[PDB]
Amino acid sequence: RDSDFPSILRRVFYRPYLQIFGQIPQEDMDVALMEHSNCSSEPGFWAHPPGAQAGTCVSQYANWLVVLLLVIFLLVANILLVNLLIA
Amino acid sequence: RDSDFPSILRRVFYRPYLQIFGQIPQEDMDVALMEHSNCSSEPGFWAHPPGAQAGTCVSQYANWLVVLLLVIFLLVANILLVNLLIA
Repeated sequence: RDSDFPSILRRVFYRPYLQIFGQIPQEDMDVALMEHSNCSSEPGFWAHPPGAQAGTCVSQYANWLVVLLLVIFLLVANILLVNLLIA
Repeated sequence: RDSDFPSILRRVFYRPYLQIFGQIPQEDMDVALMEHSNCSSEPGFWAHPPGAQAGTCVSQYANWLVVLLLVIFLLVANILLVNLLIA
């Protein structure tokens, strides 16, 4: 719900980039590690990340999909691309 | 003692997978880093992990074996398999 252009760019480029180097902020992405709260009037369920620049609260509709995307991204980036560069 | 199917799957696949990328939650596996407590009526000794999805409390019967398995897993996965893929 931050929806701020610098914040959006941060979460879109900087954080995924840092994940390539072992900086994985599970608390800011996984709903199982956050506190459920009714932050937003919009329908649905929401959770409150503790991170400063992680958004005030994030939707938890399909969070297993976010975790799956994190798994695939870690695989590809950390292992496949880096080893391909080494080769 | 969570013994919940999503939680079991999490601890069986997601956490070991993330350990490949430097996310090693020693506090949730090593009993030396946890607080001893009599959570469960079942006989034995138990400790209380601080993790949210680490189980309410874990047995500490042979925890040196858990640490040894962690050592072997780190070795194999992080070093041997990744370097084999590079080769």
